[PDB]
Order: sequence, then C-alpha cells, then structure tokens
Amino acid sequence: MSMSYTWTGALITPCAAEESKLPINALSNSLLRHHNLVYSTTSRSASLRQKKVTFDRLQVLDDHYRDVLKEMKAKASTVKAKLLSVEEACKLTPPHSAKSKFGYGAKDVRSLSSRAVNHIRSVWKDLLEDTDTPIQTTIMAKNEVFCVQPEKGGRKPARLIVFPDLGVRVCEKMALYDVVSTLPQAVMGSSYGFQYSPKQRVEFLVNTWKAKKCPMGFSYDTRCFDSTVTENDIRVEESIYQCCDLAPEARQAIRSLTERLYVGGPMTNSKGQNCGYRRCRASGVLTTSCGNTLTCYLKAAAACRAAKLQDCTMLVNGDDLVVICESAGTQEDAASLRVFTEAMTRYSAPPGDPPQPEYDLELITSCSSNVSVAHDASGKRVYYLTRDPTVPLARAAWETARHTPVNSWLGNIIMYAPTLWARMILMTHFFSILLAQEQLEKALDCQIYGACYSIEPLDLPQIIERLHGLSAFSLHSYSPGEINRVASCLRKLGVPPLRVWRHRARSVRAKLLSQGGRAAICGKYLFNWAVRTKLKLTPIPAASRLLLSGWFVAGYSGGDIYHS
Ligand SMILES: O=C(O)/C(=C/c1ccc(Oc2ccccc2Br)cc1)NC(=O)c1ccccc1
Ligand SMILES: [Cl-]
Repeated sequence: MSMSYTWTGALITPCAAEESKLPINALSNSLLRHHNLVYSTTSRSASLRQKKVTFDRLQVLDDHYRDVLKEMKAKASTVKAKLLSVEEACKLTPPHSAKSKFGYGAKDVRSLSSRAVNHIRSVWKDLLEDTDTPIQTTIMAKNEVFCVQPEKGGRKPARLIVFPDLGVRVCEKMALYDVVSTLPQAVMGSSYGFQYSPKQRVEFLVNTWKAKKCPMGFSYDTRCFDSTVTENDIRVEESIYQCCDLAPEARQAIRSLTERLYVGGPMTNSKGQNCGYRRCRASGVLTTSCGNTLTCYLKAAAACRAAKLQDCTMLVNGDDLVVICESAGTQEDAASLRVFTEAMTRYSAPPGDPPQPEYDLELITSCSSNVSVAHDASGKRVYYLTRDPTVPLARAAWETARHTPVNSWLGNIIMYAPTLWARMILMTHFFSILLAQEQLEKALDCQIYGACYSIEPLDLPQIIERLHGLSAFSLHSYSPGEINRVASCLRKLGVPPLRVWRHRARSVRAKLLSQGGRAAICGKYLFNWAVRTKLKLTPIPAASRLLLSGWFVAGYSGGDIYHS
C-alpha cells in the first residue's frame, strides 16, 4: 500500500523553450499539409500525467511467483559481470547528455577531463561508503510529437523522465553496464526481445505462431508500468543481479545504487525545487529497460501459470509483452486471459486496455507493430514488421521544419526499411532534402533500443540488407490491408499518394546515380522499386565490412547510452 509518488505542489518546469505547434517550413509541406494535426507535448500538460502515474499499489505474491523467480536466479548464477573502468564508462556517454550540476558536461566527461573524472571518482567512492542516503534526481516533462486524433479524445499528456546527475549516471555504467547487457538473455533466453534484429524478431514471431496446432496470441498492456513497479520489485531485481559473479566493489555499488536510487528518492524540477518523492521505477536510469524486462517477464510467466495457458511462448521488451500459445477453444481462451489478467493485477500490474485473444498473427500489435506480408523477386512470400505510419510521418515532418539533434526518420528507416511507407516516402523525402544540401556523407544520430548511434546515410544499403535481408530491396505485392492502411493515413495528414512519391523517387534516384561512388550504390538498391526497368541487385560488397554487434543485443532505453 505505497503510493508511487508524493507531490509537494511545485510544478514540473522546463529549462529550454518548448515548441507546441509546427513552424512554417515549405519542405515540411512537401511531406505533410495538415500541419494542425501535428503537435508536441510540453510541461504544460505535465500535471495531467502526474495524476495518471500516481496511485497506490497493492501487491500479493504467491507460489507461482516464487517459483519463476527461483528459476530466474538459478540462470543468473551462471553469469559473470565485470566493472567498467571510469574511462570505458565515460565513452558510453552521449555527447549531448545533460550536463552535471557540479559544473562540467558531456564533452568534459567524454574527453576524460580532470574535473569530471574527479567528481565521478568521488561519487563512486561515496556509493561504497554511504548505502542509505537517497540520491537526488530531476524530473522533466518529455517533449514528443504525435498526431491529433479525436477517436481517442484529443491530446496525450507529456511523458515524464526521472534521472540522476551525470556524475551518478557514469557510476551506473561502471557498476551495471555489463549486467544489463548480459543478464537479460541469460535469464529469459528466447523470450528476451532485444537480442533480435528486425529480421530475427519477424522470424521468431512467425515460427512460434506456426509451431502451434491452433495458435492464439495476445499482447498485454499494463497501465503505466513504471508506476506499477514496487519497491519490492526493485529489491528483487537487485537480488537477481547479485546472483551474478561480481567484484566486491561492484556488489556494494549495486546494493547502494539500489537502495539509494532505484527503489526511490526525492525529485526536483529544473528550477531545483523539491517536486516530490518517487517510490517506483525511475524512468531515466541505466537499469530501466533491464529492470522492466525482468519484472514484466517474472510476473507474466507466473501469471501464465495461474492462467494455465498451453505451450505458451513469451516475447518481452521492457514493459511490452506478447504471448503466443496453443488455443483451448475460444471460450476457454477468453477465461484464461481473464485469469492471466487477474494474476498480473495481483502482482501489481493491472492493464489499461484489457487483453483480447487473437487468432490472426497479422492482427496482433506488440512493440507498436504487426506482422504483414509481401513478396520477393522469385515471388516468394516474405514476412516483415510494420505499423500505422501516422506518428512516424508527423515526426518525420516536424524534424523537417525544426532541427532535432536526434532524429527519428532515419531510425524509422532502419527499423522499418521493408515497409511500403518507409521505402517510398521516408527514404524518398530524406535523400531528396539531403541532396538539395549535399549532406549524403554527414552522419546523424538516431536511437536503437534506447542506445545512441552516429550513422551515415550512405551505409543504409548495407545496414538494411543486414537487418532485413537483401529481399527488403525488392519486396512487392504488399497485402491490401497494409496498402490501404497507408493510403488512408496519407489522405488523413496531407501526404501525396504513393504515386506522387513514385515520381520523386525516380527524380531523386536519378541525381543519386549521376554521382556514383556510394550515393550510387544507394539510389540503386533503395530505389530499384521506383523503376519499370529493374537492374539485378546482389549482395553488397561492404555489406559485411562493418561491425554491427552492439546494435541488437540489449535494451538501454532511458539509460543514457551511446555507441560508436
Ligand atoms: O526505444 C526503444 O527501447 C525501442 C524498443 C523496441 C523494442 C522492440 C522492437 O521490435 C521491432 C518492431 C518492428 C520492427 C523491428 C523491431 Br526489432 C523495436 C524497438 N525503440 C526502438 O528501438 C526504435 C528505434 C527506431 C524507431 C522506432 C523505435
Ligand atoms: Cl489484407
């Protein structure tokens, strides 16, 4: 019976200026024309989110819980993690990461400046000596762009982000980076989502579904998961980590960060005021993704048992959960789901929207996406992942009319390269603007599984072939429902129909070829679809020449991570 937060009454304030509406760009209109449906969240709506994330939590454990837990620990005891040298940790820090409140920022930290490495060592030392004093944190209102839509009733309030000082963040890396990059797959195997790349996730979902006599799957939407995490859940996560083979120093740092940071602590707004007290999951620490994934999996696996699901397979990504199993008849399936929901609720994890059995894999949404079909060169049936393009396009627009240090369009192109909208619009629109400014060589940052990466457009052809397979460049004969969903979206926002883009694609793939080099390798592989005349595409040379491990190994959302 512990509230997830307590509030002092002080407002959540912003630091920088917050743009609510879309500007007045002319390229932005080349993408979207209904600019009034696009919008960003601001600290103005922060109090509404506060209401939502604030509630009492009731939790009642049971034998199924302890059993699964015990099983997890067993698997964890087979994991050995190392500490990260201050230097190593410092490098995993993002150039733009929020500056330390102790005078010094990201570059200072990244360049191993004296001052920074000093404070960091002090903070570390302090963790080893003090194990109880709650570490201070800052709470801001996130600013993300969405599309207005009355079906839901208007606008979504801003999300909240709770994080500790830069000094602390580096310590987290040192004491837990190896754990959160290895412990997950160790305990849950195939159920751990972040070990898969697009091509792998698709293959995993499809195969699991087809392995069932009569498949039945459901996604579980938890009402504000982070707020449902209890102090006991976080302490349990800690015990799991401790099952690892660690250094005595790492153990003490983990216990201290757990008791002083993870379980809870005071929060101040940007103006340094006492905002409230947190007794749930911090949204902006290193263990957020790892912790939610472990806790979601724990409750869900125990819930499955109370529900008696048959031959069930789980796929967990943070709080995002999808379960596939053998059906026991439609009525039994519904009842089993209501029990699963009852056990989750008991484990302190009720749902927002109630789960519903689904018997069509393509009608299931997990990780904001669904499986769909298309065909390859030899007309072979190819499965891929997609989603409604609305948000991606509203954001793709916004980033065209306003500068964003971290875009999303490029990320979406990487995550959804095989989709119709990605290939024909995003790809087209962006190589267009690039060319009109000569920046095809300039790298830009985008996030993948929460981690930051500096990527160069010129490499998409390889990146893409790696993540989705060569077929991704020749997919055709997309399912009508998918083709319909898109065109429906375009007409809703003001985006020229696929035809207007099929035009530009040639008009663009042209200027790209009459440039050879790398810009050529692209315009050929990425736009082979926009030409009746189709030249044969084969394994790209430097498709292998490039390290891509770090990419799909674990989740780091909210973890302030950067990879090179
Ligand atoms: O922030 C996160 O933690 C994050 C998690 C996440 C979990 C699972 C997932 O599965 C899919 C779903 C569809 C296609 C391929 C894959 Br692998 C994708 C993302 N989002 C991005 O990485 C992300 C990056 C760019 C664009 C959008 C999201
Ligand atoms: Cl269809």
